[PDB]
Amino acid sequence: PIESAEDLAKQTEIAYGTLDSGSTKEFFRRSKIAVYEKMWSYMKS
Amino acid sequence: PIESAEDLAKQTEIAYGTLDSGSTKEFFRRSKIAVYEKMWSYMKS
Amino acid sequence: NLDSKGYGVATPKGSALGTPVNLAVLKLSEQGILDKLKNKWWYDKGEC
Amino acid sequence: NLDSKGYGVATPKGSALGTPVNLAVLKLSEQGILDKLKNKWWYDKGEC
Amino acid sequence: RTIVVTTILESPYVMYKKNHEQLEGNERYEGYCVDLAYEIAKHVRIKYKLSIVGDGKYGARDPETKIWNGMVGELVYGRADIAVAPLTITLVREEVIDFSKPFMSLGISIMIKKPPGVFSFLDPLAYEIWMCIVF
Repeated sequence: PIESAEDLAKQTEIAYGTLDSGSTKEFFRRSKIAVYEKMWSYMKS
Repeated sequence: PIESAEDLAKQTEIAYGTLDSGSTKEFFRRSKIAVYEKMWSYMKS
Repeated sequence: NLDSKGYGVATPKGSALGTPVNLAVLKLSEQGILDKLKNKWWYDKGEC
Repeated sequence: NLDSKGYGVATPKGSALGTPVNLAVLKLSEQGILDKLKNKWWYDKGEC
Repeated sequence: RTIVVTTILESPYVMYKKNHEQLEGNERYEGYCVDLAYEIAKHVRIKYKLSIVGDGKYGARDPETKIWNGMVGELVYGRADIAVAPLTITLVREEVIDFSKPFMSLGISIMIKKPPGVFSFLDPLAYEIWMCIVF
């Protein structure tokens, strides 16, 4: 069903996450590309 | 079953309605077209 | 559609905000802000 | 379409014909005159 | 100084957030119209206070009482400054309030609930073809 990273941000039924302490969490946290902070704010709360 | 407003106005087993105080209600209230006049009469009655 | 019309931003008659709000609406329309807002809130949030 | 806009009936700024023309356009819109004119001059006259 | 902006609860124009009860002010709401009000108040330098209409109506003139309700009533009687909401431009409203140019097009539409035979083997050819085949 999913074919890109934007599909994850555009939907709600499927959750997603990453490691608590790792480069991926910081990449999502300090990113400034709209989809990336969107999916960061999703899994922040 | 229904494809246009005329089909909705001619039939009787399926009722129709709208908001109490909104632009659609006054659209039907002050319409001078025969089909919309019939629909307004039905909804009022 | 039974007819064609549209939504508007309403201010009281004689208010000083009418012209600035109308120009703001025009600015948003020409910059594509309204289009992207509609795509964000209607199409991008389809769950079906 | 690349954007959405519309045609307007233009008058000089501050002219006394502004509000009456706006109300006339609205009245023609609610009575279906504009839709009827568009059908008459575009579709009913379809030559293909 | 601060400008009150009336509106109405309607998806996807104004929505309560998931944790709205824990939030105060413009952070409670989300939707198309809150973003529209934010952009409008960013263009013309004002500070706004979103305020859902009390009776939850759009606006209509009582035939006998002759008193408006809803957001049109909010604007006419000075209890609001701007109505950033899905408010339709109509002749009866245009004579008591000032409408900007349309920010979204729309129309009246009908909503209904959603909703092969035994001889479906006879389908890939037209009925005239079957008649001509028999002839």
